[PDB]
Amino acid sequence: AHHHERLRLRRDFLLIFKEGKSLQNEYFVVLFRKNGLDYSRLGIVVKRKFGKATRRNKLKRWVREIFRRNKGVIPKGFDIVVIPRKKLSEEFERVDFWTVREKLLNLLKRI
Ligand SMILES: O=C1c2ccccc2C(=O)c2c(O)c(O)cc(O)c21
Repeated sequence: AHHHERLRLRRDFLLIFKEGKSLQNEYFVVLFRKNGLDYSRLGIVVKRKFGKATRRNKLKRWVREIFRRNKGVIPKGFDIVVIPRKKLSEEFERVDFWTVREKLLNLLKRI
């Protein structure tokens, strides 16, 4: 079999929101639910208010990279939805990739 990491977000966002668990810090909410697979999958939901397209797309690239490159510390078998918060929006231009990575991994490790 091949390697997959993308979540069926349109299909499953409501399910994960309702039936999943959640963790949060000042920058992110993470929703997660067991997926019956031997790997975890990621969806990213960025509210329009987070910023214009370029900023939203940058956040998405960052989060995808963090998920892709740190699977050794991210529990397996979960569908995971990452939602950036207003405070991250407010501080986004003052923080770097590595700061965002620390804050996201802190949550993903606790699933
Ligand atoms: O979706 C959620 C969410 C879902 C389940 C539990 C808590 C939250 C939550 O606390 C939250 C925020 O604080 C926020 O600022 C934007 C959000 O989108 C959420």
